[PDB]
Amino acid sequence: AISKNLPILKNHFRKHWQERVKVHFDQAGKKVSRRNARATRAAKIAPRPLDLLRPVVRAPTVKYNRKVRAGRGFTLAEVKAAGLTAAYARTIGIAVDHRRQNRNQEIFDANVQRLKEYQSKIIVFPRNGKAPEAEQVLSAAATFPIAQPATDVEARAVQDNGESAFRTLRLARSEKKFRGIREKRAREKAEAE
Amino acid sequence: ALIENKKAKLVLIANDVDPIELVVFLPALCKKMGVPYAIVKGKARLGTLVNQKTSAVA
Amino acid sequence: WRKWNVKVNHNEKRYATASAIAATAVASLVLARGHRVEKIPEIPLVVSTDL
Amino acid sequence: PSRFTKTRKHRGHVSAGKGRIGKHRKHPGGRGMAGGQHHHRINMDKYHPGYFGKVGMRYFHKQQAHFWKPVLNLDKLWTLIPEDKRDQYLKSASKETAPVIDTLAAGYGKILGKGRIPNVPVIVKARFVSKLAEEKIRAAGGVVELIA
Amino acid sequence: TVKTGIAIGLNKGKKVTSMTPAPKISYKKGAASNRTKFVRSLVREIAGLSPYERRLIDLIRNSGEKRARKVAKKRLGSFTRAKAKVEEMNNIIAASRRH
Amino acid sequence: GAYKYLEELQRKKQSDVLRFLQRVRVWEYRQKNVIHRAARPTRPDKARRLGYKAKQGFVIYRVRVRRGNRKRPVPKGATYGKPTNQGVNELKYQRSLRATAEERVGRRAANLRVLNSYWVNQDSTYKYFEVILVDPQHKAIRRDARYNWICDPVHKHREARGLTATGKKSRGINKGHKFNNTKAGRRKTWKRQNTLSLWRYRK
RNA sequence: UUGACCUCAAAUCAGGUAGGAGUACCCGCUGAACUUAAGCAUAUCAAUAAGCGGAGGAAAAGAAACCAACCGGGAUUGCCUUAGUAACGGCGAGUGAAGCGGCAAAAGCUCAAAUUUGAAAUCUGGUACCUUCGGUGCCCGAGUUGUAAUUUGGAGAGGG
RNA sequence: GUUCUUUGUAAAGUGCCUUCGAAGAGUCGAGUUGUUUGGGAAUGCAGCUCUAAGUGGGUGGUAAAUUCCAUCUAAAGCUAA
RNA sequence: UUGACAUUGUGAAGAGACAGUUUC
Ligand SMILES: CN[C@@H]1[C@@H](O)[C@@H](O[C@@H]2[C@@H](O)[C@H](O[C@H]3O[C@H](CN)CC[C@H]3N)[C@@H](N)C[C@H]2N)OC[C@]1(C)O
Ligand SMILES: CN[C@@H]1[C@@H](O)[C@@H](O[C@@H]2[C@@H](O)[C@H](O[C@H]3O[C@H](CN)CC[C@H]3N)[C@@H](N)C[C@H]2N)OC[C@]1(C)O
Ligand SMILES: [Mg+2]
Ligand SMILES: [Mg+2]
Ligand SMILES: [Mg+2]
Ligand SMILES: [Mg+2]
Ligand SMILES: [Mg+2]
Ligand SMILES: [Mg+2]
Ligand SMILES: [Mg+2]
Ligand SMILES: [Mg+2]
Ligand SMILES: [Mg+2]
Ligand SMILES: [Mg+2]
Ligand SMILES: [Mg+2]
Ligand SMILES: [Mg+2]
Ligand SMILES: [Mg+2]
Ligand SMILES: [Mg+2]
Ligand SMILES: [Mg+2]
Ligand SMILES: [Mg+2]
Ligand SMILES: [Mg+2]
Ligand SMILES: [Mg+2]
Ligand SMILES: [Mg+2]
Ligand SMILES: [Mg+2]
Ligand SMILES: [Mg+2]
Ligand SMILES: [Mg+2]
Ligand SMILES: [Mg+2]
Ligand SMILES: [Mg+2]
Ligand SMILES: [Mg+2]
Ligand SMILES: [Mg+2]
Ligand SMILES: [Mg+2]
Ligand SMILES: [Mg+2]
Ligand SMILES: [Mg+2]
Ligand SMILES: [Mg+2]
Ligand SMILES: [Mg+2]
Ligand SMILES: [Mg+2]
Ligand SMILES: [Mg+2]
Ligand SMILES: [Mg+2]
Ligand SMILES: [Mg+2]
Ligand SMILES: [Mg+2]
Ligand SMILES: [Mg+2]
Ligand SMILES: [Mg+2]
Ligand SMILES: [Mg+2]
Ligand SMILES: [Mg+2]
Ligand SMILES: [Mg+2]
Ligand SMILES: [Mg+2]
Ligand SMILES: [Mg+2]
Ligand SMILES: [Mg+2]
Ligand SMILES: [Mg+2]
Ligand SMILES: [Mg+2]
Ligand SMILES: [Mg+2]
Ligand SMILES: [Mg+2]
Ligand SMILES: [Mg+2]
Ligand SMILES: [Mg+2]
Ligand SMILES: [Mg+2]
Ligand SMILES: [Mg+2]
Ligand SMILES: [Mg+2]
Ligand SMILES: [Mg+2]
Ligand SMILES: [Mg+2]
Ligand SMILES: [Mg+2]
Ligand SMILES: [Mg+2]
Ligand SMILES: [Mg+2]
Ligand SMILES: [Mg+2]
Ligand SMILES: [Mg+2]
Repeated sequence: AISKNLPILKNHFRKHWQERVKVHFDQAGKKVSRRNARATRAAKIAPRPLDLLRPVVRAPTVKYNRKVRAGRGFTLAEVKAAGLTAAYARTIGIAVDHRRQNRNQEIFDANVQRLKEYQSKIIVFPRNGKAPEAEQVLSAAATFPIAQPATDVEARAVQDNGESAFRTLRLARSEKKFRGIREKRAREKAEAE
Repeated sequence: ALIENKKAKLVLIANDVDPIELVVFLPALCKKMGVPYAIVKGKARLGTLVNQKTSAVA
Repeated sequence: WRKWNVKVNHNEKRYATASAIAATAVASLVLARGHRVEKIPEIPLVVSTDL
Repeated sequence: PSRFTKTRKHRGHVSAGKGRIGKHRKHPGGRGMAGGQHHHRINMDKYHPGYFGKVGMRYFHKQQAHFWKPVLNLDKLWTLIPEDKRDQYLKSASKETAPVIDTLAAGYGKILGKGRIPNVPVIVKARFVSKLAEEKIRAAGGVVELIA
Repeated sequence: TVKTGIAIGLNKGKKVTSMTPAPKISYKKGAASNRTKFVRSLVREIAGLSPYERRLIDLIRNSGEKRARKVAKKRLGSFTRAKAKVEEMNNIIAASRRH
Repeated sequence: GAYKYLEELQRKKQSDVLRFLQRVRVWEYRQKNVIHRAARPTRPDKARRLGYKAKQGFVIYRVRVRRGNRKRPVPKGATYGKPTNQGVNELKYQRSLRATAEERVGRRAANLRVLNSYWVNQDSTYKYFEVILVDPQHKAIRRDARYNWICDPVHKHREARGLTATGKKSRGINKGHKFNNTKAGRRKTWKRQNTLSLWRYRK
């Protein structure tokens, strides 16, 4: 059961795996079934946009922190800074997430602007009569995209203080390495002179 | 909450109440609040004067 | 769960159609294919947009 | 497709190609990795030497991408600049106007030294660098700025 | 908290202009709240000590806050619960029969 | 409010008093039928915070369960098969003693729905529970907007499916890395990772 | 002498409700051995078959005692990925997830704990009338061992 | 779409100062046993024993003492796709 | 079958240690 020169494979079918096969024959069938059921929301939903307005957000970890994408909802802090109540901003087709927090002015600023730009681009039909027939827009996020803030300019002055950028990386690492031990050498130091 | 605010004056506590815990902290609470309390025989007698079937406090 | 559909490279697909289009000129292939075109004005046949 | 298969050519041939003496039977070896240190040993040593035993530290709940640090050398590094604005900067090597190459924006975690950029000065914004990498940069008049 | 703008090291992180948002009212989920302070201490003088609680105090009174904590650490789950449960007796025993 | 007092008073169980109550009460509970109809909650402080309300159409039932382990009910302890599964006597039973209590009164008043239950008492042989049931067909409930969700058919016998609290515990329904197996539900989460997905154009 | 209260019963009392069927999919319980390891006990088959309880058109799950360690993210479920990876394993045979990311669908919430205390403001039933998925007057009864309003942590309440 | 009635001395949202802010227990947690998990000085579950607190509590995937930080609010509830 | 904890309450006499809360 072991022969020639081949990778070892771990091919995992030792249970009754033929029971748990799932084939998508409905790939096409469900694309249609969900395209109708989208365009049949676009009707039943009236001129409303079909989605909710989403915040700018900095992506987590170290891999994706470089980027930004739409978050869940708008942080009561921003809903108030854009000047409306949360409970109302729900019914304006703004999504408000009460869990998110603002540690970033630059993101908080970005998100309030994005909020006013929406209040300006929308028309709120009044409670009773009128309805100046409005021709629904199919997205919000397409109307109101997200692009990555520019971190720099094109070209700029070479400014060299000769600190090698590497030497910096080493020391910054060492400083963290012997840190608690240099505090132990400021404590074993503290009690005897 | 009337004893805790001392706005109560004469407080009554029945000797029934099979779930005794309901009424037991009262002699303590009243004493702690300097509110005269008394333990009256029957929780139904408390009810008649208060137009209930029972009360256990008046 | 027999493999039914077959994947093709997009560019390979397009290469194929591209070569197939270029043969709608090149009368002999159109003739060799069936298609009684020995009397038609020219290959390719282009027709008024009114059609 | 079955018409090119050799089991078609073996129709009529009695042993199917499997031999009269040796047959074809269920599992002469055992199943899979059976016999790894016993009868199939001569294979697993060579072929896969090292397949057995233990080697190093265990890491509980390791997540990749703590470790995400995609690499780019000075091998390219200019390929980060779009080809059009690139040629403008090659000629006109200068301080005070220097291309700013943000490597983390390009998807790179550390810049290595595979070596030979042009003598153009380049402002390289990076997370980490090789020493030799960043040396070749300054040797041509650029600088490196650390970012996060 | 003043990051350093570099990739590695001690305070490292992206420089950004911080904000420091509102406090949340589920942070304070454990706090004092005068009526609880009252109702709890009101129940203590209704109820008193339970057989493991008295035993604990005769240990501090004899064998000190050490053998106390250890036998408490056995009685409750952890060392930290034993800590402040012993301390709870320190402040019982001081006020009660010592003051 | 007197409720808060009752809450912090029941929290001292080995307090010199509640032991008197626990002792006298446990004698009485053991003197009635294993399943008997509680006239009132003996913890109106706790019951009400589990959703008991004083009104018509809430029932409290008291029910006794034997304590301890689950003996594999094999004749003469005879397992038949490999020695891991040979164990008769150290065997645990994944569902809570309160889970069995809710079920047995749920099987008692079926017309009801089972809201929740709480521990009142135990000794050695028996652990004593009080179950709060909500009558789904009684109009004070049906017309009650907070509690009428119970009258829906998908809430039939929720205690036998582990949808009460003691079920959502033993079923291990909870968020976060400790729950990966039982979170979205165990056999569900299992079947998926053991499903082989095959697309039309094969991935 | 009478009339309550609590507890417990009885009626072919008034009216409701549960059972059984089906069980592809779903929520749980219980639960193997064949088999693989070229023997075999841990292991594997498999948290599978069989047995048992409970549902719906979906079930379940769900508005974090979450994930993270970032410049942070933000209910649940699902697809593509993560990944045959971290890890578990006579570290043998074998096994084996999660976080980020793209995508589908999107949706939020409400109780307990608060004195209405210048007014139990709440509720089932009965009866009569009626504009009958219900409305109204009246009467029994529920209910202060607490039914309304109010508040649910994102808060929120009393004041000015 | 219209149209009738006007529910009101009813209900609701917003700024400021001040005072507060009740938040679930034989539970959480621990020992142990069994079982389960990829979860490894122990992933969940359950059984018996012990059984908390309130500037507390859970988590932070190597047991422990200590000092910090981060993150959420358990032990009650509903909800379409 | 043996032991420990739990079911597990109230006395008395003889001991066990910093007068009596506690243990054989
Ligand atoms: C059971 N869930 C699985 C999930 O585990 C995962 O499965 C991957 C599978 O997609 C990978 O395969 C994929 O990635 C390969 C390159 N890395 C190329 C082929 C591609 N299908 C397998 N190599 C490993 C499985 N664990 O992706 C598919 C899925 C259905 O979501
Ligand atoms: C059997 N011999 C094959 C040889 O025919 C060829 O096989 C590839 C095979 O690897 C691919 O297989 C795989 O390709 C993707 C890999 N991530 C998706 C998953 C799977 N379909 C086939 N789709 C096409 C064959 N020509 O290349 C690999 C090989 C082993 O040499
Ligand atoms: Mg292997
Ligand atoms: Mg089947
Ligand atoms: Mg959508
Ligand atoms: Mg430098
Ligand atoms: Mg280190
Ligand atoms: Mg060191
Ligand atoms: Mg083939
Ligand atoms: Mg042929
Ligand atoms: Mg041949
Ligand atoms: Mg031949
Ligand atoms: Mg022949
Ligand atoms: Mg051959
Ligand atoms: Mg032959
Ligand atoms: Mg031979
Ligand atoms: Mg052979
Ligand atoms: Mg050998
Ligand atoms: Mg590594
Ligand atoms: Mg490396
Ligand atoms: Mg950048
Ligand atoms: Mg990129
Ligand atoms: Mg902050
Ligand atoms: Mg506070
Ligand atoms: Mg009643
Ligand atoms: Mg038993
Ligand atoms: Mg068996
Ligand atoms: Mg076993
Ligand atoms: Mg939960
Ligand atoms: Mg698992
Ligand atoms: Mg599936
Ligand atoms: Mg998956
Ligand atoms: Mg598979
Ligand atoms: Mg009869
Ligand atoms: Mg009848
Ligand atoms: Mg049935
Ligand atoms: Mg088989
Ligand atoms: Mg075998
Ligand atoms: Mg064999
Ligand atoms: Mg054999
Ligand atoms: Mg079955
Ligand atoms: Mg559906
Ligand atoms: Mg549901
Ligand atoms: Mg999430
Ligand atoms: Mg998901
Ligand atoms: Mg899909
Ligand atoms: Mg795979
Ligand atoms: Mg071996
Ligand atoms: Mg497995
Ligand atoms: Mg109320
Ligand atoms: Mg909440
Ligand atoms: Mg209001
Ligand atoms: Mg408000
Ligand atoms: Mg809570
Ligand atoms: Mg130990
Ligand atoms: Mg033990
Ligand atoms: Mg089992
Ligand atoms: Mg804290
Ligand atoms: Mg904390
Ligand atoms: Mg956060
Ligand atoms: Mg919840
Ligand atoms: Mg639910």
